[PDB]
Amino acid sequence: SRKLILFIVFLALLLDNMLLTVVVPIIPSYLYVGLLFASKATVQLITNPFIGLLTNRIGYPIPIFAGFCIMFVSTIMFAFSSSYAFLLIARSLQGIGSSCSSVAGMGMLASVYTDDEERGNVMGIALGGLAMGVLVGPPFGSVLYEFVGKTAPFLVLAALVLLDGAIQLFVLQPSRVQPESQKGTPLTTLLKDPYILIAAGSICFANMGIAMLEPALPIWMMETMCSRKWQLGVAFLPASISYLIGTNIFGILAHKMGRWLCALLGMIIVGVSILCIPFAKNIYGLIAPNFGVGFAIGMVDSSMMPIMGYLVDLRHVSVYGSVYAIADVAFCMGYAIGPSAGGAIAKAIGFPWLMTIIGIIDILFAPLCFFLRSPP
Ligand SMILES: NCCc1ccc(O)c(O)c1
Repeated sequence: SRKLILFIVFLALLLDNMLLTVVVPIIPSYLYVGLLFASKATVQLITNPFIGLLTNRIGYPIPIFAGFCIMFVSTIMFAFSSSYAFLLIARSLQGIGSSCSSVAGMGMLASVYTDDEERGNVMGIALGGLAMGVLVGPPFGSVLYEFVGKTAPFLVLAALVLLDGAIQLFVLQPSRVQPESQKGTPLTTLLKDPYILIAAGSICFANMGIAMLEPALPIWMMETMCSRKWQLGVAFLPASISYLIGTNIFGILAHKMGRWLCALLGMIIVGVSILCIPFAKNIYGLIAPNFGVGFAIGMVDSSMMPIMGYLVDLRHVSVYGSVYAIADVAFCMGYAIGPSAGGAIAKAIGFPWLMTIIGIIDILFAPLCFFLRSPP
């Protein structure tokens, strides 16, 4: 009965991304900024290598329970605060707790589900938690902020975090410190690998595309089409639905089509969709490209996590904390400098030129995935 561990990392990923998206609508209205948004991803980027090394010394359960303790503290602090410095502290602590949760949970999943096919099948479900969290965050925050009050969403999130922590105490039971049997191959050796670098680069560019697309699209919309506020929110919904669908189906479907081919087609499709986005004239023209973008990115992610796990087992020692720290660093890098660089480029040159450059880069990087195919 290892489904409980899958349930733990599903809930930790779900609740963490629920808090990530509930806070974004509330903070600007309550306060009145770029540093605060990027503080979570920057701090999480820095602590990823240290969590990767710490799991090899003491194991996964203590870092996981510690992640819940940091997330619980961050949630209560957000609800009770009202100052900018405390907001920075809380978001930075979430960045630390999210790093712990992501790295330790992914390593524990890779260490519990050792089979190659089952690993991808369960990582699809686990990555579905992120998509569900981003899907249900904003409406949850909106309703509890509308009716009950400002602190109600945070208090309900804290209650769910307490429930999650109690389940963790019952199942994980972080009572003693247990070191891993073998050393894990230091980060310097792994960063010299060209195949790990190719997989990380594909993840980084695919996610950096959407990282720039998401905040830069409403500004172009409100000037080109003069769209209503409700449309600005419901226009990106196809991407979030298609991400869930594609992640959950391609977790199983990528092993038969071939992980390299699924990643290659994902990069090609996301590049073509990003290239066609500037040609749209209204929301109905934007429905299809966003669906394509979400589908392709789900393809890339659900094909590229188990490939990272496979690469460490194929030519290095089977210890997953450091390599999944590398993968998390790849994700955070796109989400840290994404919005600011995107805004700078879209101010220097047009939004269509930014979209064209992103699409061209993705299409040109796409053939690099050919080297990821297995020798036999
Ligand atoms: N790696 C997750 C990429 C992603 C998918 C859907 C989203 O809505 C989003 O903001 C980000």
